[PDB]
Amino acid sequence: GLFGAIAGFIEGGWQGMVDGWYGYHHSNEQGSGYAADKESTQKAIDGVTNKVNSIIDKMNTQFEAVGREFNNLERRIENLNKKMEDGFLDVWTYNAELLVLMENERTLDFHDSNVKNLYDKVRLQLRDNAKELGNGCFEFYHKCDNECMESIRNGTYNYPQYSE
Amino acid sequence: GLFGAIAGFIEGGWQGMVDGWYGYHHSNEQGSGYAADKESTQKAIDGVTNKVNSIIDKMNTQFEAVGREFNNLERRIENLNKKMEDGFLDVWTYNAELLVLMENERTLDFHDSNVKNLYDKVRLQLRDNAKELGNGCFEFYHKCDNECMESIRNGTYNYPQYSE
Amino acid sequence: GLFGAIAGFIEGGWQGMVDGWYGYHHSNEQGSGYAADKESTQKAIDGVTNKVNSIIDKMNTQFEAVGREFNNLERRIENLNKKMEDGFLDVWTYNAELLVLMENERTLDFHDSNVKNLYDKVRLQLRDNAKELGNGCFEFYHKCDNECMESIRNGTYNYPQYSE
Amino acid sequence: QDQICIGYHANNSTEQVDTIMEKNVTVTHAQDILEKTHNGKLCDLDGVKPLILRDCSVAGWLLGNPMCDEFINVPEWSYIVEKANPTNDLCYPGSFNDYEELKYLLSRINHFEKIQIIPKSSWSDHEASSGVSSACPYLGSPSFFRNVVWLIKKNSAYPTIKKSYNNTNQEDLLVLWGIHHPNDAAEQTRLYQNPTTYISIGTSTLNQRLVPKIATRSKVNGLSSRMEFFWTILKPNDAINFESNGNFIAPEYAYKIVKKGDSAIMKSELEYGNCNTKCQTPMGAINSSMPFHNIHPLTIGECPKYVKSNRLVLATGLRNS
Amino acid sequence: QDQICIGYHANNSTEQVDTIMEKNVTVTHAQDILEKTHNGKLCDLDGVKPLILRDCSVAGWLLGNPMCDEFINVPEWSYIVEKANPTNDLCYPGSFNDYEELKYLLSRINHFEKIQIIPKSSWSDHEASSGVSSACPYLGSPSFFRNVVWLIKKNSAYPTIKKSYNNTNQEDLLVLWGIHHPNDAAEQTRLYQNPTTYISIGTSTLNQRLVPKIATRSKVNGLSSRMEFFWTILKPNDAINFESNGNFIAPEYAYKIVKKGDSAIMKSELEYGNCNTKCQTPMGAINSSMPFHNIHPLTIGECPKYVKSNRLVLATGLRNS
Amino acid sequence: QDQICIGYHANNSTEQVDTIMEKNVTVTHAQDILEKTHNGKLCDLDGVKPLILRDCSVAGWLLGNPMCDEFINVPEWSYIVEKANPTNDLCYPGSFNDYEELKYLLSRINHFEKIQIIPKSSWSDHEASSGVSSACPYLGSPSFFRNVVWLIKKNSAYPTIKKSYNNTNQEDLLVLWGIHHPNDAAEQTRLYQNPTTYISIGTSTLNQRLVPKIATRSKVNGLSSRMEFFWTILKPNDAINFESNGNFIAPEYAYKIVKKGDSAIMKSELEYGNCNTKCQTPMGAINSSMPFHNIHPLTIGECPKYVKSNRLVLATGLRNS
Ligand SMILES: CC(=O)N[C@H]1[C@H]([C@H](O)[C@H](O)CO)O[C@@](O[C@@H]2[C@@H](O)[C@H](O)O[C@H](CO)[C@@H]2O)(C(=O)O)C[C@@H]1O
Ligand SMILES: CC(=O)N[C@H]1[C@H]([C@H](O)[C@H](O)CO)O[C@@](O[C@@H]2[C@@H](O)[C@H](O)O[C@H](CO)[C@@H]2O)(C(=O)O)C[C@@H]1O
Ligand SMILES: CC(=O)N[C@H]1[C@H]([C@H](O)[C@H](O)CO)O[C@@](O[C@@H]2[C@@H](O)[C@H](O)O[C@H](CO)[C@@H]2O)(C(=O)O)C[C@@H]1O
Ligand SMILES: *[C@@H]1O[C@H](CO)[C@@H](O)[C@H](O)[C@H]1NC(C)=O
Ligand SMILES: *[C@@H]1O[C@H](CO)[C@@H](O)[C@H](O)[C@H]1NC(C)=O
Ligand SMILES: *[C@@H]1O[C@H](CO)[C@@H](O)[C@H](O)[C@H]1NC(C)=O
Repeated sequence: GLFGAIAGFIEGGWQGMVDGWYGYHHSNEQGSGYAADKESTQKAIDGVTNKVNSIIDKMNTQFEAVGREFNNLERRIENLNKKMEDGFLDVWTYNAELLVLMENERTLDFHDSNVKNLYDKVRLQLRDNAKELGNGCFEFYHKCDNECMESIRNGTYNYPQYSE
Repeated sequence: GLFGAIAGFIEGGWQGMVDGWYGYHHSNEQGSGYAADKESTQKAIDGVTNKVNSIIDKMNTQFEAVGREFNNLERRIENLNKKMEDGFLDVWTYNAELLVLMENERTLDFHDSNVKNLYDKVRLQLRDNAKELGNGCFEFYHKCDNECMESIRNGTYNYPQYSE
Repeated sequence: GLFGAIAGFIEGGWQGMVDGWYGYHHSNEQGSGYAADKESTQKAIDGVTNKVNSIIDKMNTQFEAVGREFNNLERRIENLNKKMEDGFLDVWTYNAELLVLMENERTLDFHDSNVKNLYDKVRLQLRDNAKELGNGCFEFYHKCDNECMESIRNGTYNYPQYSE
Repeated sequence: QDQICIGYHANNSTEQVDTIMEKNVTVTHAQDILEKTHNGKLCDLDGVKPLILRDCSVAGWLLGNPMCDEFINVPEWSYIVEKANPTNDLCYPGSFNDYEELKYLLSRINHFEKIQIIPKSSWSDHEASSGVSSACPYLGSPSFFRNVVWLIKKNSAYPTIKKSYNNTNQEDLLVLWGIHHPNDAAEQTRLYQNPTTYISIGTSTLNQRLVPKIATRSKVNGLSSRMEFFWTILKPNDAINFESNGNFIAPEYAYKIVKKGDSAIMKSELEYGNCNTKCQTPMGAINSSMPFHNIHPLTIGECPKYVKSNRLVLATGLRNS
Repeated sequence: QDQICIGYHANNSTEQVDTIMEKNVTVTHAQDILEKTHNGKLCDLDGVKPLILRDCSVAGWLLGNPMCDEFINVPEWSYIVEKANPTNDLCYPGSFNDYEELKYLLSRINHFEKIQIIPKSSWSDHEASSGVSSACPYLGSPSFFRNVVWLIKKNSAYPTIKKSYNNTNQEDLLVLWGIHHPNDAAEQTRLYQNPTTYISIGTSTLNQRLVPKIATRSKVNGLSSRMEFFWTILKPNDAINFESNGNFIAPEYAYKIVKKGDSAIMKSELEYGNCNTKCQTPMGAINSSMPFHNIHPLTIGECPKYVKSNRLVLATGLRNS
Repeated sequence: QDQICIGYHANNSTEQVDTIMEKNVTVTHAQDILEKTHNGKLCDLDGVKPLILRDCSVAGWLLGNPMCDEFINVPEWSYIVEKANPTNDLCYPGSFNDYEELKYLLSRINHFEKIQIIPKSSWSDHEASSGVSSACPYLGSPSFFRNVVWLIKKNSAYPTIKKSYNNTNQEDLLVLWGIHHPNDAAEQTRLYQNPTTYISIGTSTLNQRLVPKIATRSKVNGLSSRMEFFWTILKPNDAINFESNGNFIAPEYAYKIVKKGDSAIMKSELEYGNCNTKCQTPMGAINSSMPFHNIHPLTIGECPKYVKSNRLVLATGLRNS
């Protein structure tokens, strides 16, 4: 966790969640369960899809290798030929491998980011009306019904409420 | 927002602020208004200026293309010539485009970083004496006059004060 | 500080700490002193060691330059030869310099990350039982003995305790 | 009382990927962008079928090795396959001028139309049917290249030849000819009477004059004699003029180039598969949407981009544990 | 009561830029680093003006095409402009040996000084004023190249020439000569009496012997005859020796190379603009501080670095909404 | 009461490194990955010692410049060192055909074994001991190349030579010969009687016929005469056949190639250091574990990867203040 969210303060991942990358599990009186944030999950889809097609597009004219043959007294330009074709094939092979390693890391950190920013979206609503447990969960100083939560997920959450 | 500050928890940007990249808006009894943090804004200027001139410097000897002509029975080395000059022009064109895309992202995230770190500079001063609103603002448990703020911006802020 | 920890909210570094990259200084009744987090410090060792050997491995077949000589009426292919060998040597020299600059930054930010995530590991334990000072330290609402701390560092810390 | 939690996906995928700082890191979803599979077959490229010389080189094909009749008349092709070491090359020993340059032209042609530009019948004052070797056997009997013709003396006489020829087609002609280099002075008179000879050849562009080199050489295919071949490209409306008094292996069939286009000469040991592809390498064909492959750098058709790695996997999901 | 807020800039700029993960992302400040504008003109490069052959090739210039007198005497140049397909090349048909290599030398020279090294007057025992064709017309009348001279027989006699020549300058000479290849034996005697001829030429380095190829060829510019040109570089203090008994197109003017330096041969259809630049491409000149351009890869002068993209914008500010 | 703090390392290292956004940034630990130090010496590469021609070129070595006896017999070598401008090249003026191609072969050989393939004694009907110049002096007395032999007439007679030679070794022979180009007809008869001569040479592959060019040339090393050298590679079990009636500089010693392998021709002014390395450049050797170096692009042995930078430092620790 570069952002410290994923495998950082939240422990594992939610096997149960089969609806998006990130979301919630709630533990209330009408029911329990999982939901996924369209806002953030959809934004991430758009993210990596754009990453992929820009990687593919960045290397779509690359280097073609035509066959030239040389005779017996042309070992110098034949070598020149060989080592230039080889040489290009090598820098393009490097570029692909390098670009991949980098974008992989920056992508993992991207998902991590999305988590910590979701956790902050909720935390920046329930300020007083819940306590930060420490493992990514909020315990309620009130009672929170299914419909209270729908107000939460879509982030319009009613703060006009006491505390103690 | 990779750091979740810009377009994350703060909503928009301050059209009114015409003095630096980041800063403050205050809503007190002697006046209201905007200021910009020399410390952080200046540090960012130094940032991207250095980025630009290192990008320019990293590609200042690149690949020149001299004209060679070949006759009619030299189609093999003429092709060799062509595809090597082309090929270089292509890897250098890739490098420029790639380097730009990456540095653009890492730069946007840089500004975001600077914001969240400013918000933390203030928050790490007003601990008790204000409440985090949620949209990047602090409501005061005391009265804060123009001069109280000058102590804030320059970050020497007097905590020796009650609370309730 | 991109993550705002190193040279951000913590001021300097701990000259006294000679055991790992990151850790603690405690100011209690049986003694005072420094410790370093095996968990995080060791994880960082594994980090940059892997970075180094992947940089070295990514450029281990590169471009060799064989000597070809040309005579007096072969100035065109001699130039072609020269500018291709030069040209490769230039893109590989760029790649090394570029890759280094990038990985240096991403590495500094890596260490910063590790700090802020350590600070969060502790903070997410001492919730009530300490106050955030502002310069990376926690003042205790109780008494914390050497053995209390060993519970802290290894992060199993007993919260079952009052507050006021 | 109630809590509410925030968390991410984990699942049952075993698929590691690599970053700059850590290897073999398991994740949820991962995309593969490297194609590592061919069909081990030589296919048609979009329905137009390759020229696969079998044990023939380009030289035996073009010149007419009598071991090369499979290719007397070759349809439009998409790309050509030559073996590393074709057995049927120059059956009468010698050389073929500017050979790699002509192979380079061939990589830019998809169709020849062989046409007869000087009939074997047209030779009134020389013999044109006794020009045959044991080094070029056709079914046991002494033969020789079909596309050129080895003229020799008749009635103890090689009167000097003047044959002109005007390309009146819309296409360039590939035209081949040669000179015979005897083993000794005795052979030279036995074959062409006149002790001292030449072959001059001119177009708009070509102005050569060849004299044969009589000389003792090691034996190849039984012979110390050599045959040396030359070629040219005749422009539409230009003429080629030949004048010689001996040692002249005259053309008989030439090639119209009726389809220039994108082609390749592939060195491969393989043989005709009986399939169709949009992308061919010399070790087999590729049917893949992948943007990369690591099969072989020489490639023809709509092709993934060659890369030397044996593993490229791109992370889509997140960390799994 | 009081609050205090923290926030960033937004403004009225519409300028999107691209990241690895999102396209067309609007921002506050943005810098452009790609230059996409030329002046469509051929300029002087820092006050020294180009050689623009107009409908001449290098060969017609250097050899003296009588359609090429604009360039009889050419000042120091900064770079040369040749059209794709110059109309005034070799007016008498033939070839120019090692031509692309000489064009390659030219890309490294900025100034020739033509000097007369063998006067047309100096030829006592041959005619040197009747060597002219209709294929090289000057104002309707049969002319010929100015820099070389087509010697022929006088009083039915071409006595063998021995002309030596010693380069006593501080500079290398470019020296050109040629051989004439007749159409037939009749032409050869009409022109030079002796049926069998040669031209030998030696320096410290060059040791050649040329024999003309008499032969029937297609007509070009009216002729089946050919002229073949050769060139050399004379080192300061070395001599060039010529001995011939016919078919010898002798030099008359040579070139001193008095300014080697950095140059280029540009293929362009354009003509002299009347301006000044520090960076020139063949489609126009560039005045720009930008570190990149996408105009054309062949370039001369203090130049932005060529790149194939049509858009490079670097983010300076932050996100705007 | 108690506090507890969290913090990081700082120390007494002064070592800055660079990022994309800031320069000269001091840190705790830093690793250097660029090697910038050589030993200024020419070493053995893993115990096998270089061939350092001193003031000899490859041509003087291979042909036997009598100023080049240091290298009459040269052991297996690891790589070759030639000076920029060796003083002992061709002492009798002329040229060496396909010279850079033969230097290219040499970069792929580690050992020759000189063997005598035609004894100077074996020449019964020509003189083989009077073929010597002042341009090739050995200890003041007129000498000549050792590996070839300049045959001339005997008893006013150069009967035509037919020498055949069959390579019965397991290795390719490098075989050198030449032709002598006289200054005038007088010289040609003085030396070889017959006014009109040739040298034909054939193998399985080579079919040449050389005629000498008599001609006046500038003086080099005192002479206007030239010597022109040719070489070939004899395949195991093939023969080389020579027939000539004058101007023939016959071979006497040839080279077996008994160790092909990886080598290089280094241009360097340096001389034998007396050391050992695993990696050599022409300005000295490198002993380093570093993955990069910036010394010189041409390199032989187990070598760090050349790079043009003068500074590459990789950050290991963190920021220090
Ligand atoms: C056109 C012709 O004369 N054909 C002959 C042929 C030629 O005369 C000869 O190759 C010169 O070009 O000679 C032939 O016969 C013999 C072969 O049967 C054998 O391989 O080698 C023999 C001695 O070297 C001899 O040449 C031939 O090559 O076919 C007979 C043919 O009619
Ligand atoms: C130097 C000389 O003799 N000049 C002749 C010229 C040559 O004799 C000829 O080109 C051989 O090199 O012949 C000239 O005249 C005729 C042309 O007027 C016409 O284009 O073609 C004719 C037949 O082919 C004929 O050659 C010429 O080319 O100018 C007359 C000139 O005096
Ligand atoms: C093999 C032979 O005849 N050697 C002669 C040599 C040749 O005849 C000549 O180089 C033709 O190849 O001529 C020699 O002598 C003179 C030199 O002493 C001097 O440098 O130049 C002289 C005039 O040009 C003359 O050639 C020689 O080069 O050694 C004498 C030698 O026996
Ligand atoms: C060939 O024939 C064409 C058409 O009949 C004619 O105009 C042309 O001049 C001829 N080409 C040559 C070079 O003889
Ligand atoms: C040319 O002239 C110079 C100076 O007069 C003289 O020394 C030199 O030897 C001559 N060059 C040749 C090659 O004849
Ligand atoms: C050379 O000698 C070998 C072995 O004695 C023999 O078989 C071979 O045919 C000869 N090579 C030539 C080309 O004469």
